[PDB]
This record gives sequence, C-alpha cells and structure tokens, in this order.
Amino acid sequence: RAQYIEFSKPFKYQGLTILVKK
Amino acid sequence: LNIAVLLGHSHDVTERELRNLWGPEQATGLPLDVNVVALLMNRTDPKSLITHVCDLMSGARIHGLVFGDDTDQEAVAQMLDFISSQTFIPILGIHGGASMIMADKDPTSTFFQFGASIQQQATVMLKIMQDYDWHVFSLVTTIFPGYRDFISFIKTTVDNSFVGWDMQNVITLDTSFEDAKTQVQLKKIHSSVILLYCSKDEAVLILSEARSLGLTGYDFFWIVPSLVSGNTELIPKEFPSGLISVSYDDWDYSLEARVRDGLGILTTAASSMLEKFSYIPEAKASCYGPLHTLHQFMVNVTWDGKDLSFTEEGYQVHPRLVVIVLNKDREWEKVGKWENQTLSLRHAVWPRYKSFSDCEPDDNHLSIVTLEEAPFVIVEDIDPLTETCVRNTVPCRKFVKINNSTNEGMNVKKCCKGFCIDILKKLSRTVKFTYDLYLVTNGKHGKKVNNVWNGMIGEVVYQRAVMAVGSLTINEERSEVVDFSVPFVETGISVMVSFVDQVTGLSDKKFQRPHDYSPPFRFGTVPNGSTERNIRNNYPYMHQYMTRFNQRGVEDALVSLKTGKLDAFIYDAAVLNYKAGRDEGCKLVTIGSGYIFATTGYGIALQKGSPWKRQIDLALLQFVGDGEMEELETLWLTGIC
Repeated sequence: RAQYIEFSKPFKYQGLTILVKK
Repeated sequence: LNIAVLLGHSHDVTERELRNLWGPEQATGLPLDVNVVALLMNRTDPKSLITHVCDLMSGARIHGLVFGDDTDQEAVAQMLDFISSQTFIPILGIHGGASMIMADKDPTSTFFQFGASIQQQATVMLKIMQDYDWHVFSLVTTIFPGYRDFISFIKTTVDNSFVGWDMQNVITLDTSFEDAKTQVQLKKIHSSVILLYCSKDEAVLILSEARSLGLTGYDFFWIVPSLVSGNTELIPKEFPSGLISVSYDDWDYSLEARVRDGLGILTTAASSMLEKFSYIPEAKASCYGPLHTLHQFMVNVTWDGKDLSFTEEGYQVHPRLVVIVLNKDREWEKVGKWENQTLSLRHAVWPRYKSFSDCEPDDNHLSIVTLEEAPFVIVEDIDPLTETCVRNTVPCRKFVKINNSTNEGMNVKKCCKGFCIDILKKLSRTVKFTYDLYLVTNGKHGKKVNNVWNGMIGEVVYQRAVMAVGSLTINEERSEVVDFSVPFVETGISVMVSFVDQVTGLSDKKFQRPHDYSPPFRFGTVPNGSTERNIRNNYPYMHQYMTRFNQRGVEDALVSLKTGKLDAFIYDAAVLNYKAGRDEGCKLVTIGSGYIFATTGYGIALQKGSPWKRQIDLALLQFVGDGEMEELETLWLTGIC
C-alpha cells in the first residue's frame, strides 16, 4: 500500500498476539 | 673503476655535471684505478650503439657501462642485453625504452635493470585493492604475451592472501573483436574493479567498447599496468578521467641521482669483490677478430641506507613505485608513493571521479555521518594482523585533532559494526547504492545554539552530508529542519533504578519534591541531549531540579548506579534493556514497558526534497515485514527473564 498511496506518521505502536480462552 | 656513462637524450642534460659527478663520489676509494668517461649521443640507432661500445671497450678496457634513453623504444634494451651477453660486460639501464620491463633475461647475459617487475607491480596493485577493501573484482586478459604467468600469479596471490578475494572468471580475448562473442563475456561483468592487461593500441578499442557498453561507470574502476601507459604527451581522448595507473616514472628523483646510486652499487660490488680476488677487471680487447664476474655477486648491495639489493632474475628488492591517476584536466596526476615494504598514500580519502566525461549523469554517491552508540554503532580498531577490517564491518574515518593549540588533525580510519551497520548493508543489498560513511567530529546528535545547529544536524542541514543511518530522537524542530523517514522500532524513554516497583511512571509522587521522601534521591540525564529539551518543554521546574543532578557519561552513570553514586536515571528504553540484558548480577531493574513515557521511534533523517525518501520508506517496510528486522533484533538484543 506504500507503493500506491502516501503514508503519515503512525499514532499507534503495537504488535500481534493470540486470543485464547482460559 | 673504468666506467663509461653514455646518454642518449633530447632533454638537455649536459656533460659537465657528469664530470662533476665523480669528485665527492667514492670518498673512501678502495679501487686504486677509477676512471669515468661521460658521453652524450643524440642519435639512437643501434649502429652508433655497437660503434660506441666497440670504441669504449677498446678505449683502455672500460668495464662498466651505464646508459639511459629519452624515447620509448624497448628494442634498445634488448640490443644492449645482446651486447652484454656477447662482450660479458655489466651494463645498466637508466631511463626510457632502455630501462623498460621485459619478460625473461638470460644467464649468458650480464645486463641489469632497476625497478620492480610485473609481479611486484601486481603485488602493489593488489595492495592498493586490499587497502580499500575492493574485494569484488574481475580480470580481463588479451593475447599480449606473458599473460598466463600474470593469471597464475594473481591466482597464487589470492591463494596466499588474508582477504579471501571475490575473483570473477578471466575474460580472455582471442583476436580483434567482432563484438559478438567477446560481448557475451563482457556482459557477464557485474563486479566493480575491472583489471585489464593489454597494450596501448588495443586499450583504445577496449575502452571505447566499454564506453559503448556503459561499463565505464562510477563504480566501474580501471587499473592498468605500466607498459600500456605510454607517452605522457600522447594521450588519446578515450581515457576515463580517473584512470588508475602504476609505473616507476618518478619526477622527484632525476637521472643524475639514479646514475650516482648505480655508480655507488658498481663501486661497492667492485670493492667487495677486490677483497675476494685480485684480478677482477678483465675485459675484451677489441670487437674485431672470464671466471669470476659480478653477475653472481651483487645480489646483496645497500648504499647510503637505501636498500637497492638485487634479485636472482635481474630485478631489485626494494624499488620506488609511483601511483598516478588521471585528473579532469586530462593529465597524469601523480599521487601515491611506495615505502620499502608497505605503501604510502597521499590521498587517504579516495576521490570519487564521479564524471569521467561530461555526459555521465550519476545520482548514487551519498555522504553519511553517524555517532558512536553502543547497540548501534560500534567503532573499533583495524586488525593489526591483516591491516583489513573483518567482512562484517565497514570502514570509517574521523578527523581527530593532534593537539589543542592548533586545529590540524588526521582522518583516522577505523572499523564499524553494530545494528545500523547491518541496516546500511541491507540497504546496499536491496536499493543497490553507494555510501560514504564517516564519523562526526563536532559532538553529539544536535542542539540549536541561537539558530546554530551542531553535529549531524549541522552536517545534514548545511548539506555537507546526505542522511544519518544512526539512531536519532524526533521532536518538533528536528522535523521542521529536515524530513524524517518512517520509524522501524518502538523505542520510547525509561527510567533505570536499582518484584517490587517504586516508581510507576511520569505521574510519580517522587517527581514533585525530594524533601517529601526521607532519603534525598537524585536522577539526571546525559548533557547536550534532546531528552533535556523534552523535559524543558514538559517541566522547567524538573530542569531546575536536574541542574544540580547532572552527570557526564552513560557508562559513568552506569557505574554510579552500580556503586551507589546515583539513584535513578532517565534514558531511552531499548538501549537500557540491552545494557541490562548483558549485565552481570542484574541488580538494576527497568520500570514498565513504555506506558507513562514518551513512546517514540527511530527514523532516518533526510534532506528536504530527497528522491531517496520514498525508496527508503519502501525498503524499511520490506525489512520489517518479513521477519528480517526480527532476525536483526535477535542478533543485537538479548531478552533475559
């Protein structure tokens, strides 16, 4: 998507995780 | 002894200074009968050569012959080699085609020259390539003879090197090129340094074909031997401005000092041979109609400190080599001189020669400055065993001053590894550009001292450099002066203290007054830092309390936290995480994970309007979006517990 449109500065900074049930 | 020095020259070296080149010479005269005869001839035909040799050999038995030439006729040296083989007379060559390098002499001939060989010149050129770490190269050989020895010497030199050279296959020419099958081998060339071995006539066609191919680029270097480098006056228009050549043509040492050194070597050999045997001078009577000679004696010779000893094939041990380049004014610019064993360099910084011609648009040379940061930019010494940075490190230079009274200094070259070095290497792999990496000499990242910046900001804003691969905090006025790229790592700020947690974050009750708590604690930052500016924009009263709480060094603050000379410290997050992940004892405990903190990122600052910005923004998202950034984080961070 950076090849097609221009991007701004990110406001959120986070990663990925797994939703499980306990 | 009886020595005749005849000179064939058009450069007006007169005869009377040669008569004055005998008085102070041989101050301690061990031969009793020393007589020199100086002669000057303007014609350079072999008829006069044979005539004057037969006149001087019959001229009261002259045993020494010294000759120089001004032209470029290499057959004169072969004629004098045949004359020395027939007459059994040691003859020395001084200048021109009488002193050019030939392939193989004979033991029946007692003719000797000076200077290096083609093998020693190849050793000097590979030393040039080793000192600049130009390990990716090629080799193009024509049908000029002595070429298989040249290829085999290159192979044995690579096999006897500390480098591990990346050598491409040898492009061997066959005839005058049809530009059909040779072009297939020329299109295989993807390396930078192109090694060419040919004569002067074919070199014009080879350089014209390479210019038609576009293989004469900024990264496409050209290093040529001495024999293809012909007349200094006759320069064809097909030479690239920046053509690297190596030859023994030294203008600082003229012919008179060289023939004086040759007379010193001859008289030294005669004086040392006179102690071994008495009836050493024995010459032939006349051309019409020996056991102990100096042919196997003057291998060991040293005069006036200069080791001018000889080899067993006819060359010297320690010659004087010259490294010339071609300027933009189409002149052979003499640059480099050679030491007795190693190599000296006048220009330690290698010049680009970005435009070999006028019609060469180039846009890839980029100047990069950086700052020493321990998880990012590790600057270490060069390896003394190899005089070469290891493969996973890059060269750098820094203008370090000598003393504090003057401002003169030296560009000390060192090696660089770390994280941003890996980022720059992967950018050079992907984007395929060229970089000019060096260190900053003014100081830290940057600080506006009354509308005057400093450091990397002063290098980028005033356009002495292009970008900074090293880490940099981002705030308002830095984004005002330049354009940052996209971030790649989540690095906020943090506080290091000595599970229980006292400080919760920026909303701590400790951040009001240390008189509220019974121990008066202390915490500061690094001087001249942007964290100081962030605090002064957040709380000036915190700057007023921190003014009595300042310190000097990151490792100094670390020692102060370990011993007890400091309570808390404010820095960034991931650098303190890396310093705590490798610390023995692990007594210092971090606070949180960036919750009540700044939570900023690390970007690459570029100039306002740079065309590289979009490509770098694509390349960073390519490097993060495939786990390769995670691989670099695994390589350069250690997450314990």
